[PDB]
Amino acid sequence: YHSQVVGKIGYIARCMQTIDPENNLKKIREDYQDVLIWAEKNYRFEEILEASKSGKCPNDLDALSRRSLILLELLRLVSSISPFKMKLDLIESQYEKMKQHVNLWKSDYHVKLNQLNQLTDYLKNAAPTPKNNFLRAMTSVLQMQIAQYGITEDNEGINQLFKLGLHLLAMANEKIDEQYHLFKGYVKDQPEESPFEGILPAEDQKILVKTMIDYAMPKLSSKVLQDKLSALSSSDVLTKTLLDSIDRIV
Amino acid sequence: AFIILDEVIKVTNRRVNAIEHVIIPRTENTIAYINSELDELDREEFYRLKK
Amino acid sequence: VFPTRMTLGLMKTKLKGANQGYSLLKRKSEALTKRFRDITKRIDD
Amino acid sequence: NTVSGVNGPLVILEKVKFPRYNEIVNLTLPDGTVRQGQVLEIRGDRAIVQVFEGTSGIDVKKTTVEFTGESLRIPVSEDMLGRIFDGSGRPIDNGPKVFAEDYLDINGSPINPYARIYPEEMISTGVSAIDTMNSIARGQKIPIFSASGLPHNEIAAQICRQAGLVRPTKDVHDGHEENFSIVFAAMGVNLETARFFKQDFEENGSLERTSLFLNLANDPTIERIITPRLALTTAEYLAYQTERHVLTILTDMSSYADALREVSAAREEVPGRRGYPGYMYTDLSTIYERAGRVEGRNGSITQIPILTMPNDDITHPIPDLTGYITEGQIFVDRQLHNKGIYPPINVLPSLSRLMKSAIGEGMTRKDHGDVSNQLYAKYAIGKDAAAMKAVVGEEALSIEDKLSLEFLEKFEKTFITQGAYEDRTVFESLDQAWSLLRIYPKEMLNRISPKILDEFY
Amino acid sequence: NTVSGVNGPLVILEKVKFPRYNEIVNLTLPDGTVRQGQVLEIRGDRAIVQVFEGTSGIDVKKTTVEFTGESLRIPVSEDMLGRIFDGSGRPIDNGPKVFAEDYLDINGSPINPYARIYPEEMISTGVSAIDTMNSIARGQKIPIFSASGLPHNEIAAQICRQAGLVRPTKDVHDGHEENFSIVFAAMGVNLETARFFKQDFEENGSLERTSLFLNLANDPTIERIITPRLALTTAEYLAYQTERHVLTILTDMSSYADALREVSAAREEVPGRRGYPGYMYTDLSTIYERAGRVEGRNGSITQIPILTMPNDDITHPIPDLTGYITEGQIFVDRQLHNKGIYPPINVLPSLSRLMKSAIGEGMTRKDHGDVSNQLYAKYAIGKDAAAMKAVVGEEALSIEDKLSLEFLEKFEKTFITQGAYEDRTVFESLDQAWSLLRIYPKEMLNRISPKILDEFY
Amino acid sequence: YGAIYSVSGPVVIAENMIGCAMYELVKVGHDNLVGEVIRIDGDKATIQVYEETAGLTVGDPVLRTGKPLSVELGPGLMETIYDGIQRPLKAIKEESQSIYIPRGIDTPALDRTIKWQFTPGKFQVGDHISGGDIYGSVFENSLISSHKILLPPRSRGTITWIAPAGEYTLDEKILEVEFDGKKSDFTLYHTWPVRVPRPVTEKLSADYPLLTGQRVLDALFPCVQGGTTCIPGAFGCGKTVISQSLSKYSNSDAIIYVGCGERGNEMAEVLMEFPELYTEMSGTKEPIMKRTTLVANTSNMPVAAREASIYTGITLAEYFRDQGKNVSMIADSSSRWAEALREISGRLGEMPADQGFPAYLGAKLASFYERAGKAVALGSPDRTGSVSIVAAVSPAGGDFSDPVTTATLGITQVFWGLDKKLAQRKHFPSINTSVSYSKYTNVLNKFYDSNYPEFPVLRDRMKEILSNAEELEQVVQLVGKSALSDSDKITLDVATLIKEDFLQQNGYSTYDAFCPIWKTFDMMRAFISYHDEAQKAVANGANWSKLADSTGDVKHAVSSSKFFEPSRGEKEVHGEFEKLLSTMQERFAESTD
Repeated sequence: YHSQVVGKIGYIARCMQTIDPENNLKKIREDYQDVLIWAEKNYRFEEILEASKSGKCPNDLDALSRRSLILLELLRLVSSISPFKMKLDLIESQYEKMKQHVNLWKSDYHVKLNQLNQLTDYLKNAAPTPKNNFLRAMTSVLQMQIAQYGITEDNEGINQLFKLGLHLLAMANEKIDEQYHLFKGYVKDQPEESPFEGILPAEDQKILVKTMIDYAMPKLSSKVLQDKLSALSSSDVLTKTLLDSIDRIV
Repeated sequence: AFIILDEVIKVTNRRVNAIEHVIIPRTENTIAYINSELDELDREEFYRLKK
Repeated sequence: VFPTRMTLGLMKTKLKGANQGYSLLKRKSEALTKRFRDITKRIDD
Repeated sequence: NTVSGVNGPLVILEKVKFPRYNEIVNLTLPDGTVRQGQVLEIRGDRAIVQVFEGTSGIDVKKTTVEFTGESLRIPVSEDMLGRIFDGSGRPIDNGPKVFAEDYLDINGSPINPYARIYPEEMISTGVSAIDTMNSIARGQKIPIFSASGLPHNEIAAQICRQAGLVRPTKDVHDGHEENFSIVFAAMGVNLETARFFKQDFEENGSLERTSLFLNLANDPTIERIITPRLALTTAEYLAYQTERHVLTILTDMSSYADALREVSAAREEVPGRRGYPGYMYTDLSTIYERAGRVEGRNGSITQIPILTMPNDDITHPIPDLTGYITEGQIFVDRQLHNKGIYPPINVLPSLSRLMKSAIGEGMTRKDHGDVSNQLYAKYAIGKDAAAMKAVVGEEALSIEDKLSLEFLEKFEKTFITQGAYEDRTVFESLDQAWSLLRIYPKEMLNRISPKILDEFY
Repeated sequence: NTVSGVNGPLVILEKVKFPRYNEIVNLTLPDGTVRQGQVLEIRGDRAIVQVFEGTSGIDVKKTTVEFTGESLRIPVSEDMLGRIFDGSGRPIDNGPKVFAEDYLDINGSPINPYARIYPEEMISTGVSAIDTMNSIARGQKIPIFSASGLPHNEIAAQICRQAGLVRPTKDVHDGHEENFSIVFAAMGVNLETARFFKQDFEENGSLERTSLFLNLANDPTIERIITPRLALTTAEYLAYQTERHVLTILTDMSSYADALREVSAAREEVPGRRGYPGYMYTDLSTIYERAGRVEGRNGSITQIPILTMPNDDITHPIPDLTGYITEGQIFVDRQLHNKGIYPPINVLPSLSRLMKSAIGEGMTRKDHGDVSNQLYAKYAIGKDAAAMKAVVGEEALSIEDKLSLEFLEKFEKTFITQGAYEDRTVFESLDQAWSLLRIYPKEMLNRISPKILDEFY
Repeated sequence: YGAIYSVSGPVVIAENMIGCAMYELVKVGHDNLVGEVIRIDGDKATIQVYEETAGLTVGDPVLRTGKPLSVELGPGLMETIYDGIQRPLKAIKEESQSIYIPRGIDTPALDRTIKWQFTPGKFQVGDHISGGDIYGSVFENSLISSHKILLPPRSRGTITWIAPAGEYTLDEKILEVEFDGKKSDFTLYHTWPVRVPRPVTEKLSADYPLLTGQRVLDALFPCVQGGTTCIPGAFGCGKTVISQSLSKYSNSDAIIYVGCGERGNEMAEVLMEFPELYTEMSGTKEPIMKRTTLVANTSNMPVAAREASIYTGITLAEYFRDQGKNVSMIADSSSRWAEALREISGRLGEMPADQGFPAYLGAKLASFYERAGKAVALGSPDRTGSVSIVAAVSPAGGDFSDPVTTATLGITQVFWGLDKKLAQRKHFPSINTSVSYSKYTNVLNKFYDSNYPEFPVLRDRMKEILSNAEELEQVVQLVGKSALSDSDKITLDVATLIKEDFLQQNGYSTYDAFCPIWKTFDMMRAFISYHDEAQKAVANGANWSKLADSTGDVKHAVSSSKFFEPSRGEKEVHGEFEKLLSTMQERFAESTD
């Protein structure tokens, strides 16, 4: 009884200290001052159990389980958005908007964090490949747009990148033509001129441009077509003009 | 009247075969299984009480 | 799942009723067959 | 007190006969956990007690027992409603202690004013099919019968979801002249079905006026069977102490019958036929002994038990023994639940003898049972016309058999079809039964008088 | 020691508890006849032992007991073929020597030679419906279901005679890679029934390829129950020692269930449903557990038991427990045998949960499972159309019921029609089932694939 | 400690036993056979022997371990087969040279000759810990670590010393707990008794959809994450095919296989068929066998492993649910454990209830059914887990009126039907509305039918047509087809096509693959559109043979749709089912004029 509340208070204090150690979430840290007060000083389990059993600390394990689950979901959403930086006011407004719902893990906000955690989890233990590079760049652009725009707005770019990441994860190791056609269709459908510039590194776009140039290079049976398709390989970014010029050359 | 009797003779011939065919086996097997289970189910409490 | 107690007394009346209705339908089918034969001859005559 | 041996849930201790019957004792185990138990039977130079919470960790010489010196009683107070409490000493029920201001026994040793007052006002949970077919009054034991293969937990969750909303219509209907109290008693049921009933009661907005009792399915049967006496004792103490109408639901009776069948494995008593004990009528009558009207007209006590037939037969010990203590019965329909209709029931074997005198004036009409008898005879005529027309075809059915067959489908798909949280008055159910009853002519009905039938048809 | 008393087949003797459980003991009587038994219970100043041979005529103070000091074990050898004896642990008729060089336990887990992988082979028995509609293979258990009206003994002897000659055609056809061995065990059978099986086995084959196990009807059930442990130990030692396929015939299961279910009331234990003991599932499971592949990937033990229904109902625990414990199910119909079909094996209630592993994929075609499933669904549709032809005939029958009745009549009178010694193959049975299934239309054959159906269309 | 006084039957008596508890696991005699203390009377305690033994002498010593029988909780359970008594079958198969359990053996609780990679989590020196928190992780799968290093339940304190990342063994300790002095050291593996249920943080409602992977199961009444399901039937209904198809086609994080007594070939076929197949959840390198735990129980095995197999599998499923991953428990079947409890009750001499079964089967099944479900994971982290227990039931004599099927069907909330006549047509298990029901089908159809699915209208109309198909077949069989109309024949053909396409699981060219609810929604929408177009086309004048012949290749293409793999152009909608709506509209338009 009291050991679960003391363990949830210590885990909530450790998750609160590991979440923001810069003292920027005054709204989230203001409601957790009763658990961080006992975690800010050295105290044993008998002092927390005796202080909680005597009506001097929080004893509702059911409310502390959902309150610790909301802080674990906010810390998992803040930690899953790395290396991109999210705003403190957007994190406080996202935690206040998520805390104001009747069901936390019932909306699409937990499904988007579960899909981003499964997309990053699938690429965290895989070798370098074209589907892993395109899914890594789409996960980086989805992490940058999710960190910049938040999880409260249901944008079409986040749902299209999540649907393209789930569709790329649903494929096998024998569909590189469908993964390259899905990457060319997803890159051609973007309104910007470059979908990876300013978010990912230049080496990741140069590896995808070298992968597309190496993929389109073996299908050319002419010196003029191999020279014209090989002339676009000196770029360090992925643009729609490279795929449009490479599609007309093939 | 002959067309009506010839029309009713097929329905009487079908119902006389179906009513005799579908009637006895379900109630006979269900009654025999129910009495067979009720006999050992009734004797088991007397055997456990005597033991 | 099926009812075990009080089933033979309910099934016995349906078995006797079907056993009487089979003989009644057989006798009515025999009389309707004889009348259909006599009407079959009288229709041709 | 040193325990000599242990066989199953019962433990045998070696000591003098200092304690009495129903004496609470504390069992000290070597695993650092103390449990409570009640002595089911006392003998000379020996005692038999049953562990309330578990039986694992009982030694012979390494463990010891100690008597508490007090009988088994649950503390009931005026602040039990609006929160989750338990009478088994568990910290996962929102507190193991209730902190009541009065100590009352679970068997009604101090007082038991019941079985000496007739019902005066009628009660209705908001179902036109249940209240229309059977007249339910304040202080009557109307049980809902279930079967194996149907959602009885959904019907009990709908009956618990209907609690709290019938109290505002009961005040305007003039059926309740005081406050309303709800008592929840769970014993032998799963925690998943009780969590849906607690979430439905909390979502419905009636958790403040109702009290929830949580009994697990991994404890002994003496605690689960002892919980309904504590819930009925708290409902009778709240109904007699505050002068309010108490409505208690007891689910399920099958877990209490299985707990009573599993009990008595080391005692001097032996079980009867079908594994259940022969004294199950006294244990089932002990929970129903605290139901009925109160002495002096101080409120009333209503009890609605939920029993599920395991064999699906009406000749079992639970429905047959519970049917003699209660008045009539309501048999659910298993085929109606598969069609997509709830709450499905059957008006063929369902009949109430005290429905005429149980109904009062100003809250119901006098012609309720007259349309109910013609509706039950029309339903039995529709079932007999469907069973007779199923074998041969459209030859043995008459003109009244087709109208009873269409009235059985229209009444089964019109009156039985209703929502889980919807409510209605007795005049709307009588008007819907009178409107649905107009499918047969007045020259083929004889279960009603011509004066009341000529005025309203 | 000395026997205290005797009640039925069990003898209660008073002695010390120094002997271990399952110890062999011999009773010395004054008539010059020695009987062997097994110690079933050991206690202080009293013991319970069951005598295998003899049921009455044992004196209290006129008889003596002797302790051998060895556990219950049957000596299994590789020279069991070509020898006549009875299963009691030794030759009762003074026939061949049952002595061997290896000792195997009969408790149920001697070495644990059961296979831990799904087998893949094609077992040929000479029956088209049993081989194609059953899907049997090496190490698969298939029980034969019969009644009191049909010749289940002649059907089992004809199935064993066809299975004994169908194995060399498959071994020459590359369906196996080792020798074949037969294990004949009779329990509670007469000499006239065993003489017909020995004459059919000697006429169809030889007397050295099978084992002689005879049980007399005037002996106790404990002596007849000891034959399956010696037959399973000899089949497991012969199948594991030489890497040969062992086919055992267990007849009859009603006598083995009548022995353990016979002695279930004279003891202190409580029986189960239908007067049978509560440990019959472990008794039949101990014999059924010693089936499957052998160690080395060159051995297998096939169990073909013969069960006779003693009530002619599906409520018996022996047919439901034997069919549920076994991997297959072979049902016999008296209506097919009454019409003139030989053998009258019904494929409508026959269904096994291992049709994928029983279907071969390296020694036969892959369309045998789809053709067997489509032929079974077309046979069930032809049986339902035959019931519709029994009910209506020519008043409500459509073209699909006429085509299904013609395909069920041609498949029932063509596939189920055979002699008593001829054998068939899966390749000829696939073309024979494809010829009868070719009369169905393309609209009714949508359950099969279009590539396999277009090749045989 | 004690001495055997007498041995009668499978139960043994041991005198001089005063420290033995109730249900405590000990070894009787010199064979080291598994046993448990069921009852005790004075100084002599009754110990029931489950393993087969024919060499147990009277007077042998009994060595008690000092604790009840349980299973080990730690890394190494996946990709290995174990028994119900916590014994490794691979070590007995390699060492003893026998695949089955021999008469008398002794091995450890887990494999102590295989090292694992232990990594530290987010804990540090000086931080508070509790029972259930994620103190670390063990890499076992290629996708993610399934064996999470957690503390034992009912334990808390401060972390004085934290072990670093690296390779270690389960016997060596890597963690130390400081609480009120030197209490004890912690290791990678922890023990837990099988007779005590594990605790949880909080319970939650079961309203989440569980993708079982079956079109017939999710089409009629799909289960939820954390519910209970029962499936009756005789021998030959497809329990191992539904367990292997539910384990391989399941999308949960872990699969729990519990064998309560089988023939022997089904466990080897399921174990060899589990790693030989490819999982459809983005996994390779034996994804079905790496995330699935196999409990090997035979028919002639010990009664302690078969009876405690549900408690060991429920304890391992409770530990996997407490670790943070969702686990689905598939057991087949509880009739062997109920028959083992009835055999132990008959051999013990206790009073039975009906048919030899004890009265404690309802409390034992209620404890195992209450121990499973969906709730919050226990621990300081507050993770989300689920425990879905699906156990099939069988009769004791061929009748469904037994207390096991009545208690399991009455205590459960979801029912799975089974037709004996439909099982002969290769459609087992076949049930639509007459033998099965689901209380969570409304919340599952409402939650899953929100964005992607439209299953409720076609499921309600298909349930009404499936309910009317029995009355149409009974009226067509009893009276005939002359009184019936064309709507009853079209509904009877649509019920036979939907029952043959949905209830049928065995192909004719290959085994059936996984199918989501979006794939079955196109077949149910095509069957509802074909039944609505066929019923509406007959009102304006049309022959039944012209419409049934006008269907043509739609029934053959609808039958072969389950054999093909999913994702053939889309995940929610397929291109093959789109042509049936245009062909049914063209045949309905041509059939009218």
